[PDB]
Amino acid sequence: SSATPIVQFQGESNCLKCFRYRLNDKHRHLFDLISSTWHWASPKAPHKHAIVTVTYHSEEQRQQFLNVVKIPPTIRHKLGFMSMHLL
Amino acid sequence: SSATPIVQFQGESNCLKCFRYRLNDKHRHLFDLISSTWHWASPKAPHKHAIVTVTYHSEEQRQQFLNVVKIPPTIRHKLGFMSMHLL
DNA sequence: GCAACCGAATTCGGTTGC
DNA sequence: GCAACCGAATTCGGTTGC
Repeated sequence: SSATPIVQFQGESNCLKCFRYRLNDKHRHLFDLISSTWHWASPKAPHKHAIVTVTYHSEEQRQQFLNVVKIPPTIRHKLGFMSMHLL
Repeated sequence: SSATPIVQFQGESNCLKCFRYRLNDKHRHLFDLISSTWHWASPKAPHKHAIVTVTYHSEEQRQQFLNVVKIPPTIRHKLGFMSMHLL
């Protein structure tokens, strides 16, 4: 299974931004990588929300993160995988 | 599988942007979704290229896209999957 | 914690000039 | 067909101020 465990977060772009910041400088040790704030940029789309991806050294560690971390009410989340080599 | 075939493109953020525009374009019928231009914000961060993700209604169609499309020399690419319900 | 807010920096769609 | 360029707009790291 060449997955990478990740979590996608969606909500108003600014609050997403500061959430990242906070994650960085309080919970650095709890995950691997973290995206800038993106959205879907085609016509198109599936939804209007900004997005920030976070990645993890393992499901077990992705677990430890969701226990410990306080997710702002204003932003919703989902778990998934992306191919590990896209990192 | 509940994977989504995708392609990730990396290079200088502007040229990436205009590539999107053109794709939109031009080759609208040749893929599903397309990201704004993101990067990793750490580091942690594996490289400092901007990134744009593209998604596809199927591998077969992801194929048809890579045949037809002219990828600027200045930007490199990779194939993968999310997963899927993250769209 | 949280997000509104700060100015400085970056990216936006779109266009035009190679 | 590329990306430098445009002026307008959005995201940036941080830092209050509740």
